[PDB]
Amino acid sequence: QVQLVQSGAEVKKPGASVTVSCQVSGYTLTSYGLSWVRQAPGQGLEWVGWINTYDGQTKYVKKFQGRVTMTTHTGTNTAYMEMKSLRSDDTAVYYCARVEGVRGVMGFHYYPMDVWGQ
Amino acid sequence: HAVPNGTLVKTITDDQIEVTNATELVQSSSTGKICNNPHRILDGIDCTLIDALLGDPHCDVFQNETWDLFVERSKAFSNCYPYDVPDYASLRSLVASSGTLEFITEGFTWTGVTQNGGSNACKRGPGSGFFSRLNWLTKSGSTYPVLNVTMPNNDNFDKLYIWGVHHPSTNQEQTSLYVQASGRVTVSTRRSQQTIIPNIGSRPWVRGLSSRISIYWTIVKPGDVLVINSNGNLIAPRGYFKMRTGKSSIMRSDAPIDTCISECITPNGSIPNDKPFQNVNKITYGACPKYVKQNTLKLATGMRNVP
Amino acid sequence: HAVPNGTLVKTITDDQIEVTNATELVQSSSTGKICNNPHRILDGIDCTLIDALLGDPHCDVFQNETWDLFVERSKAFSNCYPYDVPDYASLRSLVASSGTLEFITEGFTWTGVTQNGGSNACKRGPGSGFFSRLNWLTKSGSTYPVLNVTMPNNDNFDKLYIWGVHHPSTNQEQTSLYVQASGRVTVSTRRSQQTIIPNIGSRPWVRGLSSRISIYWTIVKPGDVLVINSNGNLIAPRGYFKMRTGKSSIMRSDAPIDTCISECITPNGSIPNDKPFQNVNKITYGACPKYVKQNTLKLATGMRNVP
Amino acid sequence: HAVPNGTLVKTITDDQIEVTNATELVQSSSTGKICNNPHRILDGIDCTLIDALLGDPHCDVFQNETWDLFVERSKAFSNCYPYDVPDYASLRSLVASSGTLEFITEGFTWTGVTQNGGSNACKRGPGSGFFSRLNWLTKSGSTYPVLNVTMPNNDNFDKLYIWGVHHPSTNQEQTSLYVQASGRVTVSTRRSQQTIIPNIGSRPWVRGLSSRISIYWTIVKPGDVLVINSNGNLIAPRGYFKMRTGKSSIMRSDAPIDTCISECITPNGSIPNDKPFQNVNKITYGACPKYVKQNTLKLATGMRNVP
Amino acid sequence: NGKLNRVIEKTNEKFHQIEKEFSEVEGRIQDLEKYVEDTKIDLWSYNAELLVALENQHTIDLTDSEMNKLFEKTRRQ
Amino acid sequence: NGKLNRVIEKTNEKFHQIEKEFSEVEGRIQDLEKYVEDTKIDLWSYNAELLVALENQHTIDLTDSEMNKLFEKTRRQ
Amino acid sequence: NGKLNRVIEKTNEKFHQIEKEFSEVEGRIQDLEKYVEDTKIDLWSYNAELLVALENQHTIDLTDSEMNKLFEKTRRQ
Ligand SMILES: *[C@@H]1O[C@H](CO)[C@@H](O[C@@H]2O[C@H](CO)[C@@H](O[C@@H]3O[C@H](CO[C@H]4O[C@H](CO[C@H]5O[C@H](CO)[C@@H](O)[C@H](O)[C@@H]5O[C@H]5O[C@H](CO)[C@@H](O)[C@H](O)[C@@H]5O)[C@@H](O)[C@H](O[C@H]5O[C@H](CO)[C@@H](O)[C@H](O)[C@@H]5O)[C@@H]4O)[C@@H](O)[C@H](O[C@H]4O[C@H](CO)[C@@H](O)[C@H](O)[C@@H]4O)[C@@H]3O)[C@H](O)[C@H]2NC(C)=O)[C@H](O)[C@H]1NC(C)=O
Ligand SMILES: *[C@@H]1O[C@H](CO)[C@@H](O[C@@H]2O[C@H](CO)[C@@H](O[C@@H]3O[C@H](CO[C@H]4O[C@H](CO)[C@@H](O)[C@H](O)[C@@H]4O)[C@@H](O)[C@H](O[C@H]4O[C@H](CO)[C@@H](O)[C@H](O)[C@@H]4O)[C@@H]3O)[C@H](O)[C@H]2NC(C)=O)[C@H](O)[C@H]1NC(C)=O
Ligand SMILES: *[C@@H]1O[C@H](CO)[C@@H](O[C@@H]2O[C@H](CO)[C@@H](O[C@@H]3O[C@H](CO[C@H]4O[C@H](CO)[C@@H](O)[C@H](O)[C@@H]4O)[C@@H](O)[C@H](O[C@H]4O[C@H](CO)[C@@H](O)[C@H](O)[C@@H]4O)[C@@H]3O)[C@H](O)[C@H]2NC(C)=O)[C@H](O)[C@H]1NC(C)=O
Ligand SMILES: *[C@@H]1O[C@H](CO)[C@@H](O[C@@H]2O[C@H](CO)[C@@H](O[C@@H]3O[C@H](CO[C@H]4O[C@H](CO)[C@@H](O)[C@H](O)[C@@H]4O)[C@@H](O)[C@H](O[C@H]4O[C@H](CO)[C@@H](O)[C@H](O)[C@@H]4O)[C@@H]3O)[C@H](O)[C@H]2NC(C)=O)[C@H](O)[C@H]1NC(C)=O
Ligand SMILES: *[C@@H]1O[C@H](CO)[C@@H](O[C@@H]2O[C@H](CO)[C@@H](O)[C@H](O)[C@H]2NC(C)=O)[C@H](O)[C@H]1NC(C)=O
Ligand SMILES: *[C@@H]1O[C@H](CO)[C@@H](O[C@@H]2O[C@H](CO)[C@@H](O)[C@H](O)[C@H]2NC(C)=O)[C@H](O)[C@H]1NC(C)=O
Ligand SMILES: *[C@@H]1O[C@H](CO)[C@@H](O[C@@H]2O[C@H](CO)[C@@H](O)[C@H](O)[C@H]2NC(C)=O)[C@H](O)[C@H]1NC(C)=O
Ligand SMILES: *[C@@H]1O[C@H](CO)[C@@H](O)[C@H](O)[C@H]1NC(C)=O
Ligand SMILES: *[C@@H]1O[C@H](CO)[C@@H](O)[C@H](O)[C@H]1NC(C)=O
Ligand SMILES: *[C@@H]1O[C@H](CO)[C@@H](O)[C@H](O)[C@H]1NC(C)=O
Ligand SMILES: *[C@@H]1O[C@H](CO)[C@@H](O)[C@H](O)[C@H]1NC(C)=O
Ligand SMILES: *[C@@H]1O[C@H](CO)[C@@H](O)[C@H](O)[C@H]1NC(C)=O
Ligand SMILES: *[C@@H]1O[C@H](CO)[C@@H](O)[C@H](O)[C@H]1NC(C)=O
Repeated sequence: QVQLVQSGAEVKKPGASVTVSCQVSGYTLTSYGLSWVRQAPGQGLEWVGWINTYDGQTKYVKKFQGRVTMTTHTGTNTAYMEMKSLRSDDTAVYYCARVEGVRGVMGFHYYPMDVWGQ
Repeated sequence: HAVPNGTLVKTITDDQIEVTNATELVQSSSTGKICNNPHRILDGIDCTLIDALLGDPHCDVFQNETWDLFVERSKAFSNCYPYDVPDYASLRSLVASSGTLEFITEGFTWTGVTQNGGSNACKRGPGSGFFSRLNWLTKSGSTYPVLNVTMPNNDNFDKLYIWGVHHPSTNQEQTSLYVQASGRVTVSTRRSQQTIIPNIGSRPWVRGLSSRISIYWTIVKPGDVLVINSNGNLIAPRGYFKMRTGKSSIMRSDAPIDTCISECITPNGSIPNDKPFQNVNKITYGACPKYVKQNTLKLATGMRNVP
Repeated sequence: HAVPNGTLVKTITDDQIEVTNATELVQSSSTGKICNNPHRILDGIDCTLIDALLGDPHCDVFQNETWDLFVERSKAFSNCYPYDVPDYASLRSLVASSGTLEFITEGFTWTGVTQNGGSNACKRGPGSGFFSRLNWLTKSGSTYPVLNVTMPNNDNFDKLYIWGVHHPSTNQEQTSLYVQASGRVTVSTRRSQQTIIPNIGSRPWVRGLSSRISIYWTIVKPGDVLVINSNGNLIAPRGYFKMRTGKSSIMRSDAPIDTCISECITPNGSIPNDKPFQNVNKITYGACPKYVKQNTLKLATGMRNVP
Repeated sequence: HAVPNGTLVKTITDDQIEVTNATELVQSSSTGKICNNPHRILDGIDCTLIDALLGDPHCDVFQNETWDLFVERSKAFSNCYPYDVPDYASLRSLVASSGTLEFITEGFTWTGVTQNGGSNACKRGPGSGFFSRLNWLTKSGSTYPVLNVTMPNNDNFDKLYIWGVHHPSTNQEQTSLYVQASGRVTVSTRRSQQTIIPNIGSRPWVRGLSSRISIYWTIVKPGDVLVINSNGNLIAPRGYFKMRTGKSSIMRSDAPIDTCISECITPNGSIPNDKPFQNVNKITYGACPKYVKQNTLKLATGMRNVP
Repeated sequence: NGKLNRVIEKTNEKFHQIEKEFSEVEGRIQDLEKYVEDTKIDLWSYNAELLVALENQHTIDLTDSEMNKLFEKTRRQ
Repeated sequence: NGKLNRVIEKTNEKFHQIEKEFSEVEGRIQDLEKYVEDTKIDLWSYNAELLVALENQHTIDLTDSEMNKLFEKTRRQ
Repeated sequence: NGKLNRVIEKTNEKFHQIEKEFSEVEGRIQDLEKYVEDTKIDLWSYNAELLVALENQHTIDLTDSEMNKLFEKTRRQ
């Protein structure tokens, strides 16, 4: 079984920073890249970014450049996405999804997000 | 004759000089996919080369496969008995260069031992299993005779025998599987020999077990003989892998295989080889341009641009 | 325009042709001193890298040091327990490339053994001592239990564990220190294992002893686990060295460190990197000119000299 | 001026252009024989380098030989006790580079063992023999004391000691030759040690035997000491080979040695070094032209040919 | 045309080579492989740079000479 | 000026390399390291020699052409 | 004359090198030796090709200039 278990719900104040964590299980984190996808409540999915575990190279949307940072703690098979300078528009559900390609190619160009966190 | 806009190139005596027309010499972009022609590509889904070699259950689809380039995905994992390959890189390199997993089953006469030993960590079908290309010999009844078997190489190709030594976790398990307190394995040929003394000790818990398998290989040249002499802790081979010579190789890349024509394959995909130099990757297969550090090299194809 | 005296250069079609002004392209002389900027130089006085790593007493000044280039003097010597490092070059290379001796002490639970064993050949202070980064476990009372300890790597950096195996000289000493007649050491991780069978035999007299220490290392990647299983002759680690990646390296040179600015350091000292080629030494560190065999290469910087 | 027929050369901007006179730059043919001057050639008839080193009977003519290039024929064979050299390539390389088989017999004091052991597979003269540069120590009477001997290196040249470990085929033979059930060998110096545990097991039948000899070497630097500590299965050295530094090397070639003058020797024979590039072979000895892949390279030595 | 056919005869065809990416840290052999690959890459990068510079120099010299010659001849006619 | 900036872009910056001096005799690996270093040194020495020769040739050709042109023009004036 | 004396100073004198022919299959070290030798051979083949091309180019340019100059001077006389 491949599972992604995310942090608990966070309640913040505008201008603060939040950190959402994604704990993988059933596979090694460095084998798969990890995409982050947000969904404002009733506004459909919106792609946030992509962390390439095993080399740390990231790719965010221009809308989120600078104010979003993705890191991977390989020891605990955990991945963190922190958002600084929160706004009101950022209230949403955040999902970490597993993408296949880490070596040679950027995974999200050619592969889907087969496994999603809650 | 002149043109409105021009390209800046570099010469012996000029950092930048404008010319009418200039071409690029460095191929710095890749299509992102691996063309499956003309090179016989083998996509290894969830299977490393060694796992397919040993006969990992979820790799049973790779039996008797051949390839011109084995693409080994980053998602590959092992789901069988926790093994360990001393000199892993050498074994992987020579297996990949051989270019075939063609396995010929040989008749080995193991007398007084229980063949086809299996484990619950390597589940084949619904029940316990093992590597398909290895044979776990355990004590039969209450004795474990000193196995001493032989196989002559009468064919004119190299034979590759993959065997292993079982390191148990606890002395009780050692004496329960092999009555000798501390056995050993010795696989020898006319020209060389190799002896292993299995050790007993707890190891990091992997897939429910603390025991391990150490995987060794032996290459029997034509006209040579293999002699396997063990008194415990032997993971015997079932046959031999037909070694070869060719243009085969292996590559670690997550690029998806695609239906097209291309000669040069890098981990970033297939790239055209029209240009003499490339900047995509330093790992290449096939007729590839020479890797260079520069991302651009302009070759002047026209006269000096004086507009 | 012409000049009275000229310099002889060499072209495609001429062995020697005189020109007005010619420059040199090969830096063939060194200042003789090593500039201590901008590269963080570490002068190792009387201490080899491995000696500072293990914690040789007269190297206690090097604890928790970091460097961009470790200069290892030719006068260095060891003045502790006579040790021996199989694959010495690899360990030295990777320690030097890590670039830090930062040692984090971990809590190891050794039950039933006497820790902090020492010897008179390695005199710390006035009394007997040992390497500061190792722990000599001996029998406690009259028994030596099979040590089986573990440490998980929960941080996201590699850990380097340095351990050792004690080869005694005489069987009496073996049974006096470790009640087992012939113990062994096994340090293993999820991906690899390493087992050593200590031997008993007299060896060349070094610093008053015939026994030896064999120094081994194990690198625990993030998320991995270390398991140490021994029943005698174990020189346990006390903690781990924080591995890193950087531009660090090591050099053997007796040149004295000096207060100045220079980018290219050779064993003959710091040399300027204005010229593209150098003839001083083939061992270099930093932005150095490419080593060439020729001692002179004249570049013409003027017109042909016809006086 | 022009000529009737011309040679086609290649330039930067022309695939083929005819010129009056053109020379060749690639030496693509060999005389087929190896000139025996000025390089001191040693023709090894039926003897490999290691066989002459150990003292194979049919190689007794090679004792105390020296060479600048050891030519090792493809017809060479071994006709003595079946041996095996772990790290064979390294030993062969360093022996060949040393450039001399000069063997100095040292006085070793083996007490309580029967020296000069021999076998029928290695027939010296009419009777059983052994390698001339090794000493097979067997039990004397009914005991085999733990040999512990030493030799200091008081000279200022390296000493090369060649020793070996005897692997018997059957436990009965083990206890008949060496009373210990399972002995070991340990050859050590101040800086390094090397221990071997002989194993007992049947091996492929070679020259009437199933037992083997494992050949190891130890280099004692000046001022160092050798200590040999064994309790069975020891093939002791008789002395040391005087190591050296020089321009010596080894080559595998069946070309016949000939009386002539030449500086560059390839396995295809001696070739002239007038031309800068050669295409004969990539294995060379002496002042040889640089190997290239092209079989022809035309250098224009005249003006463009317009007839 | 391409003009490099004469200098680089073709793209040589390499199939099996050393490892150029390593996961763990081995020591001597890994350092040797890294050094060999880096040496090869530096030498080929330099060769490419020099070859491009030479080809550009000779091409511009040739075209400049042709332009000047044609200008002189047309002016004289 | 220096004129070599175009051909050799800069002094590349190497930090950790193989051992190039050995005390004892190991065998295969030491010979491989010695061979690799010697190969690199020979190739770079040749490259340096050829580069200097080419630069000298082109510099003298250029200056000679300029001298001859200026002499002709001044003589004609 | 030979004309290559300036570029290649002499035939360098190599005595002991790595093995370049192997009987069995070892693995990492054999592959490294094969790769090193192949790299050296490719680099030297390229260097030889480029050197020959450059020498041919400069020789033909020089002889062509001399022929043209002598034709013009003889025609003018
Ligand atoms: C073709 O495919 C290849 C293969 O994917 C592509 O190669 C990749 O290309 C990208 C983009 O160009 C590179 O990313 C860039 O990296 C620089 C700096 O990189 C340096 O570190 C790299 C990674 O090091 C980690 O990983 C290696 C290998 O796993 C490991 O050994 C290291 O120790 C280190 O490990 C750490 O991270 C792990 C993962 O989190 C942890 O587990 C571990 O514990 C450590 O914490 C390294 O690869 C790189 O280059 C080395 O290797 C290449 C060979 O690939 C070699 O050529 C070099 O000489 C080096 O030896 C460097 O050492 C980074 O700064 C860049 O960041 C830019 O962008 C960000 C935001 O986007 C900005 O904030 C930055 O300021 C900067 O602008 C960028 O991330 C990637 O390194 C490279 N290689 C790999 C293996 O991915 C190639 O690009 C493709 N080409 C085409 C045309 O498609
Ligand atoms: C020598 O020393 C080593 C190291 O201390 C010992 O190795 C440990 O041995 C114990 C048992 O012998 C192992 O415990 C088992 O761990 C399994 C893995 O658990 C990890 O992963 C799960 C998720 O998969 C996490 O929830 C958990 O926290 C761990 O991170 C467990 O799955 C096992 O559970 C089974 O047994 C327990 C027993 O009560 C049941 O309750 C469960 O339902 C289940 O049936 C078990 O907990 C431990 O993992 C080993 N560690 C390592 C590093 O290998 C040796 O035992 C010791 N040997 C001797 C002779 O002293
Ligand atoms: C197996 O075989 C080996 C080799 O033969 C034996 O090793 C020798 O063991 C003996 C004692 O066991 C060693 O003798 C000791 O040598 C020390 C070093 O001396 C050298 O250096 C000093 C200067 O520092 C010189 O003056 C001297 O000539 C040597 O060159 C001495 O310092 C020791 O002296 C101590 O003991 C003597 C004993 O009477 C006292 O008089 C002294 O005051 C002092 O307390 C001692 O002489 C010898 O060095 C070992 N040789 C090697 C090469 O290691 C093994 O013992 C043997 N083992 C078995 C089981 O048989
Ligand atoms: C463990 O297992 C191994 C492998 O099975 C056994 O090794 C074999 O041992 C037997 C005897 O112990 C060996 O038999 C001997 O073979 C010699 C070689 O024969 C080959 O070459 C000749 C030509 O030279 C051919 O004609 C022949 O067909 C073979 O190809 C023979 O020369 C020997 O003959 C001598 O003994 C016989 C015995 O009757 C006499 O008749 C003869 O006149 C002569 O005196 C003998 O036949 C066999 O070669 C071994 N095989 C290998 C591969 O090594 C181990 O014995 C076994 N050990 C244990 C403890 O079980
Ligand atoms: C510069 O030269 C290139 C090389 O031929 C020209 O590119 C080609 O242009 C033709 C136009 O007839 C196309 O059919 C080819 O497909 C082009 N090839 C490539 C590789 O691009 C380019 O047009 C020239 N530019 C100028 C301004 O003359
Ligand atoms: C040849 O050229 C060199 C390079 O510039 C000259 O050396 C410099 O000369 C100036 C004189 O104004 C000094 O200030 C610089 O410090 C010199 N630099 C170096 C690196 O030496 C040299 O003078 C020239 N020689 C002739 C005869 O013209
Ligand atoms: C082209 O040049 C070569 C090089 O000198 C000439 O070959 C030599 O010719 C002379 C004739 O006087 C002989 O004595 C030499 O032995 C020749 N040397 C070699 C290496 O062949 C050749 O004759 C010239 N050809 C033409 C047509 O001029
Ligand atoms: C072509 O010339 C135009 C102006 O004439 C300029 O803006 C442009 O950058 C040049 N290059 C291309 C590719 O359009
Ligand atoms: C593989 O091929 C061999 C002979 O080529 C054959 O004996 C064997 O049955 C084959 N195995 C499978 C699974 O096809
Ligand atoms: C300069 O010219 C003088 C003679 O005019 C000569 O003696 C000297 O060697 C030349 N070079 C230098 C550096 O003085
Ligand atoms: C070295 O540093 C570690 C942590 O960085 C610290 O725990 C330790 O006490 C330090 N040791 C010394 C001698 O400063
Ligand atoms: C020389 O010219 C003749 C014809 O004049 C031609 O047949 C021949 O091939 C040319 N070359 C040689 C080496 O004779
Ligand atoms: C070989 O030379 C050594 C000394 O150089 C000498 O003692 C020995 O007797 C010689 N052996 C033979 C066979 O000449």
